Amino acid sequence: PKSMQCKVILLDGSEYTCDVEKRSRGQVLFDKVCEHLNLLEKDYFGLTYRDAENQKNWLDPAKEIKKQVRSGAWHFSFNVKFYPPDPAQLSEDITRYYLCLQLRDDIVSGRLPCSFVTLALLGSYTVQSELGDYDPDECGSDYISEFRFAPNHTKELEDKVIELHKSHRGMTPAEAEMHFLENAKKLSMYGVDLHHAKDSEGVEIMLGVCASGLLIYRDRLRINRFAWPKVLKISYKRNNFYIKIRPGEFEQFESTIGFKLPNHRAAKRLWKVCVEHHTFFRLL
Ligand SMILES: c1cc(CN2CCNCC2)no1
Repeated sequence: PKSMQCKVILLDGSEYTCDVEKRSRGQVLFDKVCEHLNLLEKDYFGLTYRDAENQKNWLDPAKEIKKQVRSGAWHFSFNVKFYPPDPAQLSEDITRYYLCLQLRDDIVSGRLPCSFVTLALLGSYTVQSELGDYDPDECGSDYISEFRFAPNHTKELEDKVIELHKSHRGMTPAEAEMHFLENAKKLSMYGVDLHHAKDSEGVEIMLGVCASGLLIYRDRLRINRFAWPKVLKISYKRNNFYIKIRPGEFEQFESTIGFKLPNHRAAKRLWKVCVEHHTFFRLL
């Protein structure tokens, strides 16, 4: 049976290579990658691929790989798809490890904006987990030269990671990774997938998709949120995306709110990630 080579960029930046039958569903590849990673809490994760417009798309595990990658390479990244609001409730330390790896990339890429102090805190927990107790015999030198902590490194940031690293003596790796996540989960952009859009009056906005719902940034403020509980139906038509909201108490009619996306593929991609979040993070 005819196999296609698959390459997967792992969260540590390394490459996993395997073959799958060309008619394979995404689940087949995802299962191989998660087995490679010893990952059992798979529900939070996914593979991404890049479409012909260079846009990030989730590989639907329930659909054929060939019908998603189409004319592109069988080239994927392993990513967190659903950021858990409380990482302490994950059952396995290794799940929390992979989530830390994703957040470290979210921070360095600048997708996850972060104060100086929180960049230093997060960096100090990572160094504690991976290097263990601070070596003071080092006293002023750069044993952290290989660690990337921020979109922009400064000497002051490096100094602050080191000062905080000294304070974590005796902390074990899972402990350090749990403290990393306790800080990161509180960041206002934690787990927020951002999409360029316009409102019904043509004003530039960003739509954020996350556990808590659909966020609208009408300025550079979170000027609004639609919690998944309020949302009855998500749809797209042409370059338009719509959310149908349940009637408020005593109100006669539902409401439908409409957004303009950059093109049709961008409207469909937003609809798909909203439906997925709405299902995964729905009130039960
Ligand atoms: C679009 C897609 C991605 C994530 N991966 C997909 C697999 N190839 C490498 C990039 N980033 O922008």
